[PDB]
Amino acid sequence: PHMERASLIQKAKLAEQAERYEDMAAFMKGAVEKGEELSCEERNLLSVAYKNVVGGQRAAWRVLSSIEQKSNEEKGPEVREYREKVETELQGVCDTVLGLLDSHLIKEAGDAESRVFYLKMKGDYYRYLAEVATGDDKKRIIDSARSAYQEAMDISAAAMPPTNPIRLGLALNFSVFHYEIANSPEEAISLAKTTFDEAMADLHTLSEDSYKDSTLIMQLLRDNLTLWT
Amino acid sequence: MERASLIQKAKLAEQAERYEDMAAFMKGAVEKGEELSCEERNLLSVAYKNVVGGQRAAWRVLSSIEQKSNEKGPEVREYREKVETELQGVCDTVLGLLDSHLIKEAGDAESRVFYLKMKGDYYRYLAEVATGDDKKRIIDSARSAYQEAMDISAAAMPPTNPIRLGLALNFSVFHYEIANSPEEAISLAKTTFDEAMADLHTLSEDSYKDSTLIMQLLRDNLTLWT
Amino acid sequence: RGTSPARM
Amino acid sequence: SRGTSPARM
Ligand SMILES: [Cl-]
Ligand SMILES: [Cl-]
Ligand SMILES: [Cl-]
Repeated sequence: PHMERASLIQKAKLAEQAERYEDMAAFMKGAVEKGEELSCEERNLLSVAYKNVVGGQRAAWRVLSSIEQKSNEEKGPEVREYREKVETELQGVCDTVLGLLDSHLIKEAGDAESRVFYLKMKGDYYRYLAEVATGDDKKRIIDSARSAYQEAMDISAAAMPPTNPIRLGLALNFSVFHYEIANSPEEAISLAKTTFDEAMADLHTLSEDSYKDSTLIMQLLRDNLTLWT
Repeated sequence: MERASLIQKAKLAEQAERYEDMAAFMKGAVEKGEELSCEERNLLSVAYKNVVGGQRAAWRVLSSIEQKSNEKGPEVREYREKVETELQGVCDTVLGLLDSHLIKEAGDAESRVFYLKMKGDYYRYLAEVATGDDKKRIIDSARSAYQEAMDISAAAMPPTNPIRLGLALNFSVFHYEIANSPEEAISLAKTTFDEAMADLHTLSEDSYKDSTLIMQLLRDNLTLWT
Repeated sequence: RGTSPARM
Repeated sequence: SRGTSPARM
């Protein structure tokens, strides 16, 4: 009557190959709603699906806001109306992801790496909502993003090595949150520097494959530090 | 006070690369009943060509995965059939717009040729996924539309007109890939390339951005086919 | 494909 | 402009 979990996962993999990320997100939402935990592979299919969907909406929103700002600094209400439509759709996708995280995926116990992964996702989608938010609502959204990232930070520090790619990615995104969203550039630079140095000190212990994965994210930290300093 | 808003939002949707939205705005603008300008015809074609292009690309990926199968499972076929059905729905929507409005209400030869070329193109996209007796009917419809556009373009437009060139390019691709008429495809593309080439460099600041890209594609297809 | 651009 | 982590880690 319904579709098997394995078939939803297989079609999400096909949808990724066919670059049909809206379909991929729908298959992964269906697989999450089966109630079973996600594997490391399956967690990435969920994140890839929604990151691509919301990424396209974020990009469209920036284009429309850039046109709108230039139109003020061409005297029609259509630019504001259409930017508001894209904004509302983006918010709906973020609310869907955050709903999945809270109603199923995030648990009070279980695999630390998966919990960190999901709490980082929670911080990320509240950060995407903050990118388009204004006023007192923006203040609430920023607090929710910092809470999720901070909880993930606390768990990752006690449960994962400093070279873990998910720990590295979390710290990279939380430093971007500090720099771009919370207006805390000093904390952003401090965090990125600290994360890179702690990981560099431990790289000598890694296998060839682990070193490739960790150094891939360390290059993103290196890149932002260059940009910010 | 809605048509102007629809065309302005279709232009914004193109800039924001939101082609599903762009197609919906242009479908709404067409449904106003008024004829489309040259600029507006391109917004309509850009919107649907990008929507259907993504579906065509996805369909080719899933069909190519089926060419691996057991060097698997029914899911690839099921998902390819879903993509195939959506692609067919978009083509049927475009062809419906062309027949219920645009071809009948086209006021000049260049616009009429543009829309009949679109009709041949979307029947050709349906032929790419069709099989059996249905495919034979779809191929006949595509050839009818392209042939009518050819007849009008030959009598009303110069051999260097970008829309006439793009029509001939696409009809030659129809002959090679869809109708299994490679000889007719080469004859048409070579005739097109030569007649336009002889006049392209002899014109005075006419439409060259359109011509240059199309004649590259003719040169490239002729290279592969011969 | 080697077919015409959408805009022309 | 800066970068944030890839979707797949
Ligand atoms: Cl099941
Ligand atoms: Cl993976
Ligand atoms: Cl144009």
